[PDB]
Amino acid sequence: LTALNAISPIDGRYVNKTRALSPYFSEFALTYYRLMVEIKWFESLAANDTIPEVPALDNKARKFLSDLISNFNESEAEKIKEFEKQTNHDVKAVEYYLQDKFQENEQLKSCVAFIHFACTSEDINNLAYALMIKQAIAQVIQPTIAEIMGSITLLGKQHADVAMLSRTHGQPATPTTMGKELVNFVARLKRPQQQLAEVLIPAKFNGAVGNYNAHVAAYPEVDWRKHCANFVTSLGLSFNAYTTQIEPHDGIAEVSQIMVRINNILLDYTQDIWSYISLGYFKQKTSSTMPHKVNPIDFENAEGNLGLSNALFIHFANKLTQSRMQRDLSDSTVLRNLGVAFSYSLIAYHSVAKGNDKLQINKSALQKDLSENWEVLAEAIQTVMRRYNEPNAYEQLKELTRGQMIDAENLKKFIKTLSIPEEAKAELMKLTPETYTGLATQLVKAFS
Amino acid sequence: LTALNAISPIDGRYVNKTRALSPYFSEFALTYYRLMVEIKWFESLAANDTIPEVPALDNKARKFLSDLISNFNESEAEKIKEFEKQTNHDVKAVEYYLQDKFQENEQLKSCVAFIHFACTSEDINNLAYALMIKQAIAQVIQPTIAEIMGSITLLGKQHADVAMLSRTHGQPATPTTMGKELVNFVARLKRPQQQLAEVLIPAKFNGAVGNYNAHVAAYPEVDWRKHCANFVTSLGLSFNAYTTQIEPHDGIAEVSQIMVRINNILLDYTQDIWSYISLGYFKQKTSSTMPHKVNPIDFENAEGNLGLSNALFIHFANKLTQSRMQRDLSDSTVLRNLGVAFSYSLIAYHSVAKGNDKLQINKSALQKDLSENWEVLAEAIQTVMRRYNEPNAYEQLKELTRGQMIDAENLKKFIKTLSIPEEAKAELMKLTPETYTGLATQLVKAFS
Amino acid sequence: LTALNAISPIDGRYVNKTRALSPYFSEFALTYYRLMVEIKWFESLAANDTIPEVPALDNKARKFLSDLISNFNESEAEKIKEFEKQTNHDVKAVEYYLQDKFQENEQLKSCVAFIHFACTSEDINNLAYALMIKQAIAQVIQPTIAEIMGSITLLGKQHADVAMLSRTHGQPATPTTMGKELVNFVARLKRPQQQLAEVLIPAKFNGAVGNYNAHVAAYPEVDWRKHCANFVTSLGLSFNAYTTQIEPHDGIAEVSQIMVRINNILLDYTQDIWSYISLGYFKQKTSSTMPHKVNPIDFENAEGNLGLSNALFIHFANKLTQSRMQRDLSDSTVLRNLGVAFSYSLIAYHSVAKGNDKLQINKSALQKDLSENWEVLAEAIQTVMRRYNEPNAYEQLKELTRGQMIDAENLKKFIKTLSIPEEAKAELMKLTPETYTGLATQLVKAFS
Amino acid sequence: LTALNAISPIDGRYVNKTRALSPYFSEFALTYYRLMVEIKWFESLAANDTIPEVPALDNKARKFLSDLISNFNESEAEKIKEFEKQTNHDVKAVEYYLQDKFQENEQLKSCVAFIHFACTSEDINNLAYALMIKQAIAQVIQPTIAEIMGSITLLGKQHADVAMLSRTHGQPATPTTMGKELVNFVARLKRPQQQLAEVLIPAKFNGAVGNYNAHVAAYPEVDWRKHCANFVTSLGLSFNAYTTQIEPHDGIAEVSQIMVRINNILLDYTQDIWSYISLGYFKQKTSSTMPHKVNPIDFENAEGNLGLSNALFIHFANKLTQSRMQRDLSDSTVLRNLGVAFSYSLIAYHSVAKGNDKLQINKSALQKDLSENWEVLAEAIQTVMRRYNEPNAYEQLKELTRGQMIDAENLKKFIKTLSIPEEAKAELMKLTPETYTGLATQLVKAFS
Repeated sequence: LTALNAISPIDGRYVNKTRALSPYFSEFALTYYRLMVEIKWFESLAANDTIPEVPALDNKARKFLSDLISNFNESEAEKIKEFEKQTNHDVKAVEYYLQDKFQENEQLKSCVAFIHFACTSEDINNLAYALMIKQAIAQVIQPTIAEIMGSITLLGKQHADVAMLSRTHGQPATPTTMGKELVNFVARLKRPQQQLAEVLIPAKFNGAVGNYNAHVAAYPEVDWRKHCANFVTSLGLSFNAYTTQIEPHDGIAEVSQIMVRINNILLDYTQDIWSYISLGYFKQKTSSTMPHKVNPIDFENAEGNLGLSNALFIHFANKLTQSRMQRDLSDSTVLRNLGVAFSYSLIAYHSVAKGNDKLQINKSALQKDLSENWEVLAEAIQTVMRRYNEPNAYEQLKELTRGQMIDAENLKKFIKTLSIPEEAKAELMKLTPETYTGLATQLVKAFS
Repeated sequence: LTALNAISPIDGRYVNKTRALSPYFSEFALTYYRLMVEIKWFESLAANDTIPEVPALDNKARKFLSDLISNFNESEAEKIKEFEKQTNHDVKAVEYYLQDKFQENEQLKSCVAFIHFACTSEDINNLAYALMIKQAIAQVIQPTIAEIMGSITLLGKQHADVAMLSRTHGQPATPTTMGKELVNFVARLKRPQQQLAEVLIPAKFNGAVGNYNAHVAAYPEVDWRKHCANFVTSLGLSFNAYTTQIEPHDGIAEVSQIMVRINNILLDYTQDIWSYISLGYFKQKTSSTMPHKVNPIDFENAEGNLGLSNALFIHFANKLTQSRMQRDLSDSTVLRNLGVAFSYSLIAYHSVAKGNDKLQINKSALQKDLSENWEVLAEAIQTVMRRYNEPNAYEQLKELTRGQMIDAENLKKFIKTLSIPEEAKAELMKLTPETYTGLATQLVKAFS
Repeated sequence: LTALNAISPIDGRYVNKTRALSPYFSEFALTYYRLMVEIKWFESLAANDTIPEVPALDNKARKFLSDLISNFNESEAEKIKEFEKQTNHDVKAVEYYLQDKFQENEQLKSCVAFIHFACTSEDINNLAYALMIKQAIAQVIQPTIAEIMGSITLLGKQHADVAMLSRTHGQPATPTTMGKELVNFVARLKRPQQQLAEVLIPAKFNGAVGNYNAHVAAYPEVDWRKHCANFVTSLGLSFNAYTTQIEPHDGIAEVSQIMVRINNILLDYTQDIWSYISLGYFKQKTSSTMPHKVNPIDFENAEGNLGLSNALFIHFANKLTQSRMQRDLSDSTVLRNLGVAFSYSLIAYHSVAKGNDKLQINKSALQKDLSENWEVLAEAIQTVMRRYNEPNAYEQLKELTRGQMIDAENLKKFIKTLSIPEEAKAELMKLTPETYTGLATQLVKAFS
Repeated sequence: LTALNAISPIDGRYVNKTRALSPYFSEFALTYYRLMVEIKWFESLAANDTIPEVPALDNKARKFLSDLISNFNESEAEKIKEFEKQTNHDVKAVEYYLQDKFQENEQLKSCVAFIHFACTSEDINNLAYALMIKQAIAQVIQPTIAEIMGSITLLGKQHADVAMLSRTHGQPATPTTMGKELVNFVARLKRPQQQLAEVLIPAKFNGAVGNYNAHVAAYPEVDWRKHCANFVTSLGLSFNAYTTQIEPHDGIAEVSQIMVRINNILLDYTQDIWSYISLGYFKQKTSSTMPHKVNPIDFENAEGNLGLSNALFIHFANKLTQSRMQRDLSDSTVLRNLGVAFSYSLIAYHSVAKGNDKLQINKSALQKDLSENWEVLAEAIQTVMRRYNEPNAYEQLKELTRGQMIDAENLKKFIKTLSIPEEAKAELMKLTPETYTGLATQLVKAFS
C-alpha cells in the first residue's frame, strides 16, 4: 500500500491532512488501546484489597507494565498480530502477548491467570473505543473546531464596521455589516462546541452479558459494581451500569449528532462565503497591487467533505443503536469506521482555515451595491411614522416603492410630505443605506 | 375533508391518536401563537418606560387583550384568514385583525400604529414556532415518553428475578433475567429524556436582518437588545442575540436529534420484544385459563412509525440549518411539518404502551431454554480456575465444550478433575443455568 | 377534522393542492381498491373452467359486481368500516361486506364461500397498493412531471438566443444562453420520466407464505401459478412468482428512487432559478410598464417540499426492503404513507409551474454582465493559437489576463501581436462576449 | 502509510479484500484514466479529415501512444505528480507529461499544441470517472454479485425439498421449504443485477460550459457535436449532449440507487440467515461427526458493511445532482470516494460468500418445529370446506384453534365432523405439517 494506490482519499490524496487521527483510529491504535485497557484492568485487581490473590505491584512491576505502553510500536503490534493466528477473538491475542511479557518479570510471571480476569472481549473493546473517541476529540477534533471558530471570529472582528447590503430571498434587504454576518456563524458554533468538549464518553465493564456473572462466580465477596465503576471512571469515561454484552452506543450517537450540528453550520458558512466571493465582496489577499479574484476551491472542498462526514455520522447514530437481543456483531465492523467520519470533518476544517486566510474584503463592491438600493431604507421611514402614530405607514411606503425607482431625491421629497416633527424629518434625510446598519457593529464588538 | 379522504394517516387512520398535537401544530395553532406573540409584543412596549408613546395599559385594556387569546376560536381564525386576501404576508393578516379589535377599546383604539412595531414577519413566526415546540414537548411529548419509560420499568420490576438464557449473535449465552433486559432500555432512555425536558427552545426578536435597524431608526434611545432579550426570556425561551432574518434553527436540529436518539432506543425495544414473543417468552395476558400467543402487531406498528418519524427529524436537522445569506424562504414550508414528525413518534409511543399491556411472562418457555444449555456455565468454571491460578483455563473448557454435549453430569465430572479447593468444587457443582444470573436481579432492584 | 385543525399540511394548508391524490391514497381509496381486488379475484374463479364449483357469471351477475365498484361511495366505505368491529383483519371486513351484497343476487347468493377463496390478507393488500401506485403515477404524477418539463422547455425555447455570462465556481465563465441553461434541466428529466412511465408495478397472489398451499389443498388439479399470473397481469401489473407472505417491495424502492432522481433535478432547478432571480436575470412579468422584482417564493416552496418528499422516498426504499423471515408487519403502517411522499412532490410541481409563469427575461441585466467580462474570450484566442501550432498559448493568455483588466482594446492589441493568419486575427477581433455562445442556440433548437 | 496505520479499514484491516478496486479507484487509477482519455482525444483529432492540421498517425506513432498506456506505472504516475507543482489543474499536469513524451517521436514532436485541444479539465475528468465506474462494474462488481447470486441459488437448489415452518410476525405459519426461502432472495436480485450490467455510464465532451465555444472559435467548419458524440460512444459510454461544465451526475445517482437496491436485498438476506442460525436450522459444515453451531460472524460483517456502503451511495445520489449554476467544485472531492462505497459493498459480498460456505442444513431442528405446530394446517381444512360450499369455514377453525392445543388427533376428529365428501376427508387426514408445503419445491426446481 502506498498513498497512490489507496482506495480511500483519507489514506490517499489527503493522507497528510489526516495523519493526526491515525494514533486514535487505525488497527495500530485499536491494538494500543486494547493493550492499555488490559494492563490497567490487571492493575485495578492488584490495587484491590479484597482480591489478595493478585499481590500489590512493586516499583519494578509497575514500571514494567508502564513501559509496555510507552514502548509500544509497530514491531510489538506485529507480535500481537502473530497471536491472532491462534484465536477466535482479536482481543485474546493481546492476552497471549501479555502472558508472554509477564514471564520477563519475577512477580508478574506468577500472575498470568489474572490477565483478562472475568472479562469478555467486548469489555476490552468498548473501553478501547471509548478512549479512542475521548482522546481524538480532546487532542484533535475539539481544538481544530476551536481554531476554525477563532479564524471566523478574527474575520468578523476585522470587518465589524464594513457596511453591506443584506439579501433575503436573494434580493436587496436592510443592511448589515460583513463582520456581523461572519460572527453569526461563530455564535451558532458555541453551543455544540461546548457540548462536544463536555460529553463524557460512555463505557461499561461487566462481563459477557452485563451482569458480572463470572466475577461473582469466582469472587462473590468482592463489590464488583463498585470496582468496575471506579475502574472506568478513573479513565475519564462515563460508567454505564446497565448494558448487555455491548455498551448500547447511544453516546456514540450523541457525539455523532453534535458533529453533524457543527458540520451543518460550517456547511452553511462555506456556501455563504462562496456567494460573497461570487458577488465580489472578497478578492484574493496575496500585478502585486491590482485586484484579483479569489478562487473559492477551499470552501468547495470543505463543502464536499462536510457532507461525506455527515453521511457516516448520521448512519452511525441510526444503525449502532440497535443490536439484536444481548447483541449481534454487526456493529464491530462499523466501529472501525468512526475515524473515517472524523477524518472527513478534519479535512473540511483544514480547508475552511486555508480558504479563510485567502480572503481580503473588497469595499468598493459592497459600496456599489448599497448605493444602488436606497429602497432598503423604507422600513426606517415607516417605523418613524409609526412612532408619531401615522396610520397607513406600511401601505404608503409600498405605494411609493412600487411606483418609482427610489433614490436619495425621491426619498427626501417623500419625507418632507410626512406629518412628523421637523427634527424627525431631518434625521431621516441624513440616512443612507451604508449608514442604516442598526446595531450590527455594536453586536460584533460585544461578541466573544 | 373527512378522516376517510385524508391523504396522511396522521389526520386519517390515526386521527384519534394524534389530536393532542393539533393545538400545537396546525394552521389554527400557528394562527393562535402568532396572535399571542403580537399581543405580548405590544404589551412589552406598553410596559417600557422609555417608550412613553404607548401608555401603560389599564385594567380594562389588559383584560381585553387577555380575552383575545383565551376566547380565540375557529370563527376568529377564519376572520384572520379573511385578511390574508389583502396581504403578501400571513402574519400581516394578524396585524389587520388586531387593528380591527383595538377599535373596540377606548385606550387601544389610539395605539394601532404600535401593533407589529419595528417587527419583521419572521420575528413573529420564529417565536410562534418556538412556543409551539416548547409547549408540545412540555405538555404532550415529554410526558408520553415518561409514560413509556414507566411502562417498561414496571415490566422490568415485575420480572426482576425471572431467569433467562441470553443470546449473543443469536446463540445461547450467559444468563440474565427478563427484568434486567427490560430495565436496560429504560436506562438508555433516561439521558435523552432529561435532555428533551431541559432544552430551552431558541428564539430571536430583532427586525428584518437581525440588527434592530428599524427599532434604532425610530428609538435610538431605547435599549432594544435589553428589551427584546427580556421579552423573549419572559416567554420561557432561549434568547438568540445573533441571527439574520431567521433564527438559524440549530435548536430545532438539537431537539430533532434528541427525538431521533429516543426513537432509536424504542426501535431497538420493539424489535427485541418481537423476538421474545417469537421465542414464546411472552404470551397474551387477557380457553380463559389456556395459554395463547400474543400478536406483536402493536410493536410492529410502533417500529414502522418510529422510522417515519426519524426520516423527517433527520431531514429537519440537515436541511433547516442552511439558508442562503440573510435567509431563503425554503424553511417556511418545512416548519409546517414539525408536528408530522412528532405525530409519528406519538403514534409509536401509544402503540408501545398498548403492546406492553398485553404481555404476560411465559416461565416454562424460559426455563426449557436454560435447562437445554448447560454449556453457558463454562465461563464460571474457567474464572474459578483462574482464581486458583490454573494456567490454561480457557483452552481446557473449549476442549470440553467442543467435544461433548454438556449437561449437569459431564460438568460435575469435569469439575472433580480440577485442582481447586474442595469448597470451590462444591459451589460449582451447585450451579445451574437458571442460577447463573450474576447481579441481574440486584441491578433491577437498584434501578430507578 | 377541518383543514384548519389538520396536523399535516398535506390535508391542511395545502389541502386544495393535493386532492388529486385522495382517490389513490386515503383510507377510502384503500377500501375501494381492496373491494375491487376481491371482486376481480372472485370473477377470475368464475372464469376458470377447472373450477366448475363457481359457475360462469351471467349478464345480471357481471353487472351487479360491476355496479359495486362504480357505485362505491362514503356510505358504502362506512358500511365496510362497520364490519371491522368484528375482525382481526381489515381485509376480512371487505369479505363480510361482499357476503352481504351477494345475498341480493340469485346466482351470487350461492357462491359466498368462494369470496376470498384461498387468499391471505396480504394477497389483497399488495394488489390494492400496486394498483394505487400504478394509477396515481399514470393519472396524476407522470402527467404533472410532463407538464413541468413542458413549462421549462417553453422557457428554454423562448430564451434560446439570449446570451448570458456563465458562472463556474460562482465566477465569470465562457458564455451560454439562458435557454440552453434551462433546456439542460429538461434533458436530465427525460430518462427518469420515461423510466417512471415504464415501470410495471410488482404484485403477487399466492396465499399465506407464497406457495399456494391452501389453493393446492382444495384444488390440486388447478394450475394455480398460471391462474394467478394471468389474474395479476390482466390488471396491468408485474406478476411476482417468488415471494413470502409479502411482495418484497423492491419495486416500491425502484419507483421511490426514480422519484428521488426527478426531485433532485428539480431541486437543482429551483436553486438555479433563485440565483438567476438574485442576479436580476428575471423580473416579474405581470407602474404597469416599469420593471419590478419577481419574488422567488414559489421556487423556495418547491425546494422545501422536494426535500420532504425525498426524505420519505429514501426511507421507503431502505426500510420496506427488509422484513423478518416470512414477514413482519412493520411495513403495513409505512405503506399508508406512500401518498404523503407523492403529495410533497405534487405540491412542489405545482409551485414550480406557478413560479415559471411569473418569469420575464431581463435582457439589460444579462448584457451588463457580459460587457463587463471580456476576459471570458481568452480561451477562444488560445484555441485559435493552438490551431496554428503556437506553443505556450495557455501560459501567454494567463500572463495577459492576470496582469491587466481586459477589455476590447487590450484584446485587439494582444491579438495583433500574435503570429496567426491575418484572417484569423480579423475573426478574433470581431468576437465579443455576447457573441461567444458556441452552439448554445443550435442545441436549444435541436432539443426535443 | 502501512495497512496498520491506515485510518480507513478499506486500506487497512480489509486491504486484501479491496485490492481488486485499486486499479479503478485510487489516485493512480485516476491518473491512468486521465492519461488514456487525453491520448484517445488526440487520436480522435488525428482520425478526423476536417482537422488536417493534425496528420493521420503512422504505425510508429500509434504504437508510441499505445505504449504510453500499457507501460504506465508508479514511476510514470510520480512524473505526472511532479508537474502538478506548476499547475492550478491536476489534469494540466497530464498535458505537460504528454508534451514531454511527444518529443520522443518525430511525428508527435510537431503536434504538441493539439494535446488537450479545446478541452476543459472537466471534459477529461468526467470521461475518466465514467470509464472507472464502467470498468469497476464490468470487471469486479457485477461479476461478484453474480457469484453471490449463484452461491445462494446453489443453497436453494440443495434444500429445495427440505420442509420448514414459516414465521409471520415471528410466529408459526403455513410451511415452506428452506430452498424456496433462499431462492426468493435470488429472484429479487435478478432485476437490479441486470439493470447494473445494462446501464451505460453517462459522459460528456464539450468544453468549458457545454457549448463547444472554443472548438467553434478555432474550427467553425468541423461538426463538433458529431465528433464528440462518436468519441464518447467509441469508449462504450453514454454520450450526454446537454450539460454545463460538468456531466450532471444523474447516471451516478442511478447506479448508486441500483447498488442500494442490491445491498438492501442482501441486508435482508444476512438478517434472515442470522435468524435461521439462531433457530438452529443451520449448523457448521466442516468431534468430526458431532453437530456444532455455526458462528454467523460473516453475515454480521456483511450486514455492517452493506449499511456503510448505502450511507455513501445515498449521499452521492442526493448531493452530486445539484451544482450551482454552470457548476460549483464541491463534487470533485466527493467523486474521489466512489470507490469507497463500492469497497464496502465488495467486502460485504466476500463475507456473504464466505458465510454461505459454512452452512449445513440441520434437518432435525426443522422437523421438530413442524411437528409441534399442527395448527398451521387449519387453512387447508378451511379452504377444502369452502370448495364444498361450507358457510362459516374460517370462524369454525378459529373456534377450534383457540379452544384446544391442536395435534393430529383433534384434527382428525374435527375433519370427520365436517360435511364434505369422504375422499376429501381422507386426503385431509393424510396431511401433516411437513407435507403442507404447497408448490415450494416445484417453484425451486422451476427457478433459474
